[PDB]
Amino acid sequence: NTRKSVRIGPGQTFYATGDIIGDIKQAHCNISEEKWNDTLQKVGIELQKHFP
Amino acid sequence: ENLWVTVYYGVPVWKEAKTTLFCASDARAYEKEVHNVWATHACVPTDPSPQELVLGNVTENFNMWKNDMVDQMHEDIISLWDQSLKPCVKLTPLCVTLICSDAGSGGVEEMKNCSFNTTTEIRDKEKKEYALFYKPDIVPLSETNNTSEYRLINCNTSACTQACPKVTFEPIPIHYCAPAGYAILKCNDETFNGTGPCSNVSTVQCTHGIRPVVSTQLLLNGSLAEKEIVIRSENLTNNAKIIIVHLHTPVEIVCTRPNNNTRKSVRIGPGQTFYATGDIIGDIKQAHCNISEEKWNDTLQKVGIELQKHFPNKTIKYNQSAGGDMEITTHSFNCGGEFFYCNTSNLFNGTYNGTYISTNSSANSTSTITLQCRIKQIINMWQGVGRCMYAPPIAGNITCRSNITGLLLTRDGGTNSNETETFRPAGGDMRDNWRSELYKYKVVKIEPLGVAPTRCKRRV
Amino acid sequence: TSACTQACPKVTFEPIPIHYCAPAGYAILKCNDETFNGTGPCSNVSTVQCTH
Amino acid sequence: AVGIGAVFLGFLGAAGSTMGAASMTLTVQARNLLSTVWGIKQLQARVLAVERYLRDQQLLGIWGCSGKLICCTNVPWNSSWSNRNLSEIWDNMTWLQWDKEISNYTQIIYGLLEESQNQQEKNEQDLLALD
Amino acid sequence: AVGIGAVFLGFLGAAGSTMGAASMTLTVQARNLLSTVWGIKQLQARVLAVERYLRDQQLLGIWGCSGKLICCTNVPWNSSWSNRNLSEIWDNMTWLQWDKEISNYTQIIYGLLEESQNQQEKNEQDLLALD
Amino acid sequence: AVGIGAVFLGFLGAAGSTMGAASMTLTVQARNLLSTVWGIKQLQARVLAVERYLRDQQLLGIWGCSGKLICCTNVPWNSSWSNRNLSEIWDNMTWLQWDKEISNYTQIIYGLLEESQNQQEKNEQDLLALD
Ligand SMILES: *[C@@H]1O[C@H](CO)[C@@H](O[C@@H]2O[C@H](CO)[C@@H](O[C@@H]3O[C@H](CO[C@H]4O[C@H](CO)[C@@H](O)[C@H](O)[C@@H]4O)[C@@H](O)[C@H](O[C@H]4O[C@H](CO)[C@@H](O)[C@H](O)[C@@H]4O)[C@@H]3O)[C@H](O)[C@H]2NC(C)=O)[C@H](O)[C@H]1NC(C)=O
Ligand SMILES: *[C@@H]1O[C@H](CO)[C@@H](O[C@@H]2O[C@H](CO)[C@@H](O)[C@H](O)[C@H]2NC(C)=O)[C@H](O)[C@H]1NC(C)=O
Ligand SMILES: *[C@@H]1O[C@H](CO)[C@@H](O)[C@H](O)[C@H]1NC(C)=O
Ligand SMILES: *[C@@H]1O[C@H](CO)[C@@H](O)[C@H](O)[C@H]1NC(C)=O
Ligand SMILES: *[C@@H]1O[C@H](CO)[C@@H](O)[C@H](O)[C@H]1NC(C)=O
Ligand SMILES: *[C@@H]1O[C@H](CO)[C@@H](O)[C@H](O)[C@H]1NC(C)=O
Ligand SMILES: *[C@@H]1O[C@H](CO)[C@@H](O)[C@H](O)[C@H]1NC(C)=O
Ligand SMILES: *[C@@H]1O[C@H](CO)[C@@H](O)[C@H](O)[C@H]1NC(C)=O
Ligand SMILES: *[C@@H]1O[C@H](CO)[C@@H](O)[C@H](O)[C@H]1NC(C)=O
Ligand SMILES: *[C@@H]1O[C@H](CO)[C@@H](O)[C@H](O)[C@H]1NC(C)=O
Ligand SMILES: *[C@@H]1O[C@H](CO)[C@@H](O)[C@H](O)[C@H]1NC(C)=O
Ligand SMILES: *[C@@H]1O[C@H](CO)[C@@H](O)[C@H](O)[C@H]1NC(C)=O
Ligand SMILES: *[C@@H]1O[C@H](CO)[C@@H](O)[C@H](O)[C@H]1NC(C)=O
Ligand SMILES: *[C@@H]1O[C@H](CO)[C@@H](O)[C@H](O)[C@H]1NC(C)=O
Repeated sequence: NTRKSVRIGPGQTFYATGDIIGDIKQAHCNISEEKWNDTLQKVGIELQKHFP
Repeated sequence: ENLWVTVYYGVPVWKEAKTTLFCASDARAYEKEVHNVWATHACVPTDPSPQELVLGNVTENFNMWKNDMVDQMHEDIISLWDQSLKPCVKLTPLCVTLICSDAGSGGVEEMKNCSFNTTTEIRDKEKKEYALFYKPDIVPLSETNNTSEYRLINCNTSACTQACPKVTFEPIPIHYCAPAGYAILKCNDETFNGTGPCSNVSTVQCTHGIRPVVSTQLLLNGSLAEKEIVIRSENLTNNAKIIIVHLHTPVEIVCTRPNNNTRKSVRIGPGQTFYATGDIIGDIKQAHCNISEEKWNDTLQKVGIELQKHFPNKTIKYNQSAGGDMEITTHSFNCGGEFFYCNTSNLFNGTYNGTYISTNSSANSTSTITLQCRIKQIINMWQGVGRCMYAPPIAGNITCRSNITGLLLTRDGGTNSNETETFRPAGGDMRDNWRSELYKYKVVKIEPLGVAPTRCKRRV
Repeated sequence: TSACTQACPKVTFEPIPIHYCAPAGYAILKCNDETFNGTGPCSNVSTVQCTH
Repeated sequence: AVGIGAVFLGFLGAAGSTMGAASMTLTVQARNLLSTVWGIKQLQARVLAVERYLRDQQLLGIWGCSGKLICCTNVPWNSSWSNRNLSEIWDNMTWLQWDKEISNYTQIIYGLLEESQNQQEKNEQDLLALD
Repeated sequence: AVGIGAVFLGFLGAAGSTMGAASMTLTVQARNLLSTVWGIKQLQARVLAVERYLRDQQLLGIWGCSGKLICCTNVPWNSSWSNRNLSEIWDNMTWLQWDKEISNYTQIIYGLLEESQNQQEKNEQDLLALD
Repeated sequence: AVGIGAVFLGFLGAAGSTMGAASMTLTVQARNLLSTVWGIKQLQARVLAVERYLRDQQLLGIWGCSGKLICCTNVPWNSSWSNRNLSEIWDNMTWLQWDKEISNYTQIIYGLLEESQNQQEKNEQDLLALD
């Protein structure tokens, strides 16, 4: 929800979190499976040069 | 018979440039203590022989409204005002509620009493104190119709910083020298309207005495014109450009005050002390500014006959400013250390119709014009600097024996088929003041190299 | 009257000796008369770049 | 026209006279190229003056004109830069109009002078190595 | 190194060539040697750049070799510093490894140049006093 | 004067002596001028040092005798500045009281030297363009 303006002192207001409207879900990040898998495979085949 | 390139070093040519300029002040302001106004600790002492040279065939193109010196002076004065308020008392603990009543049994009616609860030097204990605050500095802090709870106007936007009562706001004149390799030209023409060619360009290594006064209307102490009224403006077609009038003869102005008792020392925190107004011994009278009547009348008539050149068959009228807060529509200035905000409804109440009216009376000079002034203490001049300076009060009566040199009019938006164009006063930013003063000068860059062909072939 | 700033317990007040040196283009005149009372002419004037 | 009376011209004093009387006045105009919020505006100006004077002195000293004022080079003057007479240039103008008509054609001139200076130094080294 | 035309490369763009062909690329490439707390750091950088340039100019001016780029003197070159042929030096060698091979024997050369200039100035004063 | 030999001090050791031992000492004197709250003074000393050195070299370079340490010039010596004999000047006094006697007329002498140098270079350009 909107930052809630809480005024403290002369003109030194700070903005804290107000409510949460709607349902509450979880923050997350999304990476594809195939691209990450063959990227790690390519990192493996270029790290295989330094280790016999 | 052939031509060869020949290099000359010391060629007098110019390009336009922007640079950083000096400060030069007179030697009498250095013999006192440190931190008097701004110039004791900073500016170089100028030599008492300014060398001015007149150039023979030189014609140059000046531009008053396209200048870097005005912007540089504005930035320097903003930085100086922000620097001078750094080691001063920050009155944060004065945000408490003020219990205010009337000043007495039919007493002042302009200054409230406003006794408050303050912090002493020991943060465990508190002591009851009092002052006398002005009416424009107090707002009625109340969620209901309560006439006893008040607060200051400054504890709502951003703090304060009380001005240190050992520096003075006296406008000492400052010169602007140019760096080495740079020159400052100066147009000595008489009919110079601000923009256009000049036929008498001169050489000045460091400009004349510029007094940095602060005023909204009615430009105070400064350089006059030379032979007639000169009117400076940018376009004279749109009604958003501040037309500047440069007077030829000054008109005397004097302003006064009643007698405060003393500044009251109230201690807050570990060693900080803000000074506030104590009693007002004697009677309670008004602060007013006095202008002579006949001199203002024929000065305004001469401005009319010089402004009728640009408008051929139209009458000239004047009225008040176009509404708003007291910091814009009133003639405001600062001398004696106490700020004034004076009404100007009697000065600009008149008209001109193209027919001259003589004033052949020398014994009628007793008649004059009085202006009802108001005095503030919390000061909000310049936006973006921390404009909450608290001006401390001063003990005795004050007098303002001053001098006027200009006006800042503004044309009103005319209606259809009108012949009664009215001119209203207007204030605005300080670039109008410092461009009315710095209209002559222009900074250039010297390029000494230069090639030219001749018959000189270098011997091998 | 004022407010203290407590001296932070890592600096020392030991008087380390310093030499005052003139810039390049200036010289410091030093008088080597043993009976010099402070004011008056000297006779064994020596020129040194920096003080003792 | 060496007699000006009081010799105080200050970068500008002969900026209106003709070029014949403006080549006699180079010394008084070349003499003056060197000589807290306001404690730093004084100190930046000295540094920029020293920078500009050093740049001008280096650029003069690249193509052989070490300390001379009226110095002469052996770069042939192209006719596609002026297309005017010699006496018309030296009599009917001052330096300001010439700077206005030369300002597009300066970098080619500077490159030609520096190339001719390199050729002169190489030929001088070869001539001194001949002996 | 003369058909470049548009010279904007500095000393950066000509190294690695032979020093016979790298001695004609000096003029604009040496013209490129000059062109709160951040302001003090920048102004210190400007001051040290000016001081370095004037130290180089003073070093050229001490041993009578100022105002010239290719500037050759009469100090006898000791064979122990190089011990190699001139044709190899000026045809099959660059400036970088010459600087690597000469950096241990610079102060003796500088002192010899200063002494030779002092002797030449004494001879010049003697020739002035003779006439 | 010149027979000191081991000269690492320099400075102003010939002060208070005869001009005959103070004019021929310049061949061996040479020059040694450029031989937080304490970081703002290093900068100011460095700027005033480089400004003084550049001012001295510019004043030596306007009247066209750069890097010579003795300049014979053909400005005629007016009798109103000395009114006296040459031999007692060169064999009786020191430089300090001579500076005290001559400091009222330094600017006129400097202007005469600048005018004579400009006349010399204009005559040199004319004579070298006759051919
Ligand atoms: C436009 O131009 C006018 C004309 O110059 C200016 O008006 C002057 O304003 C200044 C201050 O702004 C006035 O100076 C003050 O004068 C007071 C009265 O002076 C009389 O009394 C003293 C003895 O006390 C006599 O020596 C003097 O000759 C007068 O007879 C003084 O009391 C003031 O003193 C204050 O300052 C000093 C030093 O800073 C302190 O030591 C004091 O404690 C005190 O704080 C001050 O000197 C001056 O008198 C005005 N001139 C005239 C002719 O009246 C305008 O300011 C100027 N600008 C504007 C915007 O209008
Ligand atoms: C403002 O109010 C204060 C407090 O009521 C007044 O101070 C009092 O003055 C009387 C004299 O009339 C004293 O007897 C009291 O002791 C004072 N009270 C204090 C010091 O707390 C003050 O006079 C009022 N202001 C004016 C201008 O009258
Ligand atoms: C200040 O005065 C007294 C003493 O501390 C106290 O009782 C009172 O509540 C305070 N506040 C006001 C507004 O008077
Ligand atoms: C107090 O500040 C707010 C903005 O923060 C403003 O809207 C309001 O008008 C101010 N109060 C007064 C009395 O001006
Ligand atoms: C130019 O201005 C100067 C200022 O003193 C004046 O003396 C001179 O006469 C003016 N020039 C002309 C042509 O009037
Ligand atoms: C401002 O001046 C220009 C130039 O004369 C003109 O073209 C323009 O119309 C003017 N502006 C207005 C609003 O008339
Ligand atoms: C001045 O402005 C006011 C504001 O509306 C207007 O009523 C009046 O007619 C104008 N002119 C005069 C002469 O007062
Ligand atoms: C000025 O005076 C006029 C009439 O005297 C009055 O109507 C007006 O309210 C006053 N104040 C302002 C700010 O105009
Ligand atoms: C303006 O002038 C007229 C005529 O002198 C006068 O009647 C009037 O009272 C003045 N003041 C105002 C506010 O109109
Ligand atoms: C007001 O102060 C001035 C000082 O300039 C003084 O001359 C005048 O007498 C004072 N007024 C009264 C009523 O004393
Ligand atoms: C204002 O005019 C008066 C009248 O001549 C004069 O005495 C005074 O010096 C002028 N003010 C200034 C600041 O020059
Ligand atoms: C002058 O000082 C030097 C410094 O070592 C000393 O050797 C000499 O004896 C002194 N002369 C007199 C007369 O004191
Ligand atoms: C200005 O022009 C006139 C007209 O040719 C000329 O006689 C005069 O010498 C010029 N001024 C200067 C200072 O050269
Ligand atoms: C006094 O000065 C003269 C220079 O004329 C010098 O030869 C002599 O040695 C000096 N006296 C002493 C005691 O050093």
